[PDB]
Amino acid sequence: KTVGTKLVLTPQINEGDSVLLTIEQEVSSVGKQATGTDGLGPTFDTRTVKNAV
Amino acid sequence: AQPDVMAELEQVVAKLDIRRAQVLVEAIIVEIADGDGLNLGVQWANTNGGGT
Repeated sequence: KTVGTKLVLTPQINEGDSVLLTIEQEVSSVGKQATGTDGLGPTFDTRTVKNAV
Repeated sequence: AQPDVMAELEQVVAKLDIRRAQVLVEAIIVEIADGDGLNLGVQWANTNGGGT
């Protein structure tokens, strides 16, 4: 799984000025590369926002 | 399509390509929590008489 600063964006242009941006982004992390979990695999701190604007 | 349909599709497209409006949505989640436990209790033990 690719967890880091991700921007996935498909822009679409209004003939004149204003951009339609389909954004799926997040800032995510595996906590500490020397720390475990109460579960079973790695966990991730994510800040995500997927929207069209 | 036929030039008749081209002009009809041209109105459909023009209506369907309208600048879709944007919405800023703020949610506000407020929670407040507390409570009071109290444990007071008195025990008397007497060798001669008895204990509680």
